[PDB]
Amino acid sequence: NEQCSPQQRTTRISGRDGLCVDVYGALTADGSRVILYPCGQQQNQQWTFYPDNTIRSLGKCLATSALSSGSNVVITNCDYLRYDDGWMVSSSGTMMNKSSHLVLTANAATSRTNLTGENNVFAAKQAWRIGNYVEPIVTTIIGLRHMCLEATDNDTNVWLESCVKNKTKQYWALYSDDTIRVNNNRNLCVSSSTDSSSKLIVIRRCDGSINQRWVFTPQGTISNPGYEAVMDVAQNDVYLKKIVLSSATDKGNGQQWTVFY
Amino acid sequence: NLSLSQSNFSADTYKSFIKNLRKQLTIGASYGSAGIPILKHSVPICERFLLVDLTNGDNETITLAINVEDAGFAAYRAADRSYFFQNAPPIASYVIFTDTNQNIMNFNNTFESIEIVGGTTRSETPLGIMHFEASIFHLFVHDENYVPTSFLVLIQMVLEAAKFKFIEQKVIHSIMDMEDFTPGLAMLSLEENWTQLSLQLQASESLNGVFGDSVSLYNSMDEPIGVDSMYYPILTANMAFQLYQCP
Ligand SMILES: *[C@@H]1O[C@H](CO)[C@@H](O[C@@H]2O[C@H](CO)[C@@H](O[C@@H]3O[C@H](CO)[C@@H](O)[C@H](O)[C@@H]3O[C@@H]3OC[C@@H](O)[C@H](O)[C@H]3O)[C@H](O)[C@H]2NC(C)=O)[C@H](O[C@@H]2O[C@@H](C)[C@@H](O)[C@@H](O)[C@@H]2O)[C@H]1NC(C)=O
Ligand SMILES: *[C@@H]1O[C@H](CO)[C@@H](O[C@@H]2O[C@H](CO)[C@@H](O)[C@H](O)[C@H]2NC(C)=O)[C@H](O)[C@H]1NC(C)=O
Ligand SMILES: CC(=O)N[C@@H]1[C@@H](O)[C@@H](O)[C@@H](CO)O[C@@H]1O
Ligand SMILES: *[C@@H]1O[C@H](CO)[C@@H](O)[C@H](O)[C@H]1NC(C)=O
Repeated sequence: NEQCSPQQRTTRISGRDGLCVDVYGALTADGSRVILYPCGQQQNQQWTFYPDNTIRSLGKCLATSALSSGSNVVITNCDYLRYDDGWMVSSSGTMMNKSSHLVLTANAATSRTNLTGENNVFAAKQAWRIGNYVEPIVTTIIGLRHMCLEATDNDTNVWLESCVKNKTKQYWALYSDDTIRVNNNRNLCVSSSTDSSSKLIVIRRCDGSINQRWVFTPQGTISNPGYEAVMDVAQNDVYLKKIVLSSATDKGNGQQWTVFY
Repeated sequence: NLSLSQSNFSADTYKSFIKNLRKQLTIGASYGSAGIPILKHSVPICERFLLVDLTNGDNETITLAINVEDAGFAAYRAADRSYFFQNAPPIASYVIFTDTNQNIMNFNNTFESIEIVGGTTRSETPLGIMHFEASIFHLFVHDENYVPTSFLVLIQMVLEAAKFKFIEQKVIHSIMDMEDFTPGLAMLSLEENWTQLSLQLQASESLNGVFGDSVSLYNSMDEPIGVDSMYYPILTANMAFQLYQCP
């Protein structure tokens, strides 16, 4: 089966706020930097993946420009990296330089932002959807007692309510930076607690933080990888109207969720 | 045998049955990067079937043989009778429903084959609590005119729901709202692409989670979403097991 071994694939890469990984001004010179830009069809936003662990646009290779955190990611001549073991991408969407462990990061949301190689802290600024379909995915999130997650208290809290197909606030936009955004206000993100005394999960203004990165795992959890925790229904009681971040456990069903799109 | 009966058909019971089915199917499964379990393969025929019992509104029961390599129905038993698809593994009749009157259904267990012979498609076939109950009856008596369409119901409500949480969920909404549905493009996309998505997931191992080819999955707005990589929650948090495809 030769389809077990695909030779290459050209795709896009989206991430923070649904912007795309883009070679600034389609410049081809070695060390020409990479930025967030609004997604389109241009060749400078087209990234070809190969078995050699290279990722390429404009015939040149995506790469970090320094061992230390904080320097730009760039395209450079692929012949420079012939002795390098290249890039690695986790299930979560963390794109990591295999050698240095630095990760593709966007230190601001704003278009034309320089992408840098930073230390992985599992922040939403560091999550990426490799794929041509860069749009947010609109859906309901269904958990304990077949109930839906709903944005409440003027989009500040979140908890389970009975699923109603019409209900506007039960819809969520799954962005390419692993954020889970309020559907009709996509500046707001689902957020683990910022107050140390609370485990309550809430809704806040999207900031690219660790609190705001969520991974829908195949085992049916919504994981916050940075905090090594998962979304849970407080006391397995939907009527408490509290969703909290907990250590993965198989005690109840409160940590199990389904995406319905 | 794992079981689902009409007398106790509730969202919770359905969800348990599907859950126990998945895990029963994934005993000794292999695992990739993606963490989606891959069904067993080159299994000895003696061990390749999982039996499941379905009991209808009358107190009457069928036992269905699921091929554990591909989560399809191979055959079923009603009382002292049993019925095999043409494309059941050729030795299957010597392993399952041994002590019964064995009949060959003159069609394959595939949707295409079932739809051609029954003259009726999935899109026009209702799914729901009472259809499932009736599909069990028609199989029990083996009303030839209703066998195909019955399989369309039951394959989808049992096996395809086990494959895809979306589909499971689609059946749960139906049980709770007490409303029948016919499968839209969303459901069909999944059913259509299970084997292809299995292949691309396993092939993507060597392209950093990127597929060799794209797969179009519809949402409930009929907008096609292209899945060309493992980084889509509508795949990763949906499809519960894969067909063995690649080493
Ligand atoms: C996103 O990336 C670009 C590309 O790196 C950033 O801009 C560059 O900014 C450098 C400062 O970080 C410029 O270097 C300067 O060059 C002058 C020449 O006289 C020199 O006097 C300065 O000391 C400085 O020196 C560098 O010194 C170290 C050397 O290794 C290096 O070769 C020198 O250049 C650099 O020219 C410029 N590169 C290009 C091609 O644009 C960009 O930084 C932002 O814009 C630049 C132009 C500058 O005005 C910065 O103040 C500003 O941050 C960065 N974008 C952001 C917003 O962070
Ligand atoms: C990943 O990071 C490593 C280390 O920062 C890079 O390896 C360096 O490559 C540069 C340019 O080719 C050389 O000048 C250095 O000597 C290398 N350093 C080490 C420690 O090997 C590597 O290029 C990066 N690769 C990618 C794909 O980003
Ligand atoms: C088509 C083309 O080259 N477009 C690029 C765009 O992708 C982005 O890099 C921009 C930066 O200001 O420069 C150009 O407009
Ligand atoms: C059934 O499938 C077999 C392969 O097992 C095949 O060669 C045949 O064409 C199919 N028959 C029908 C009626 O669809």
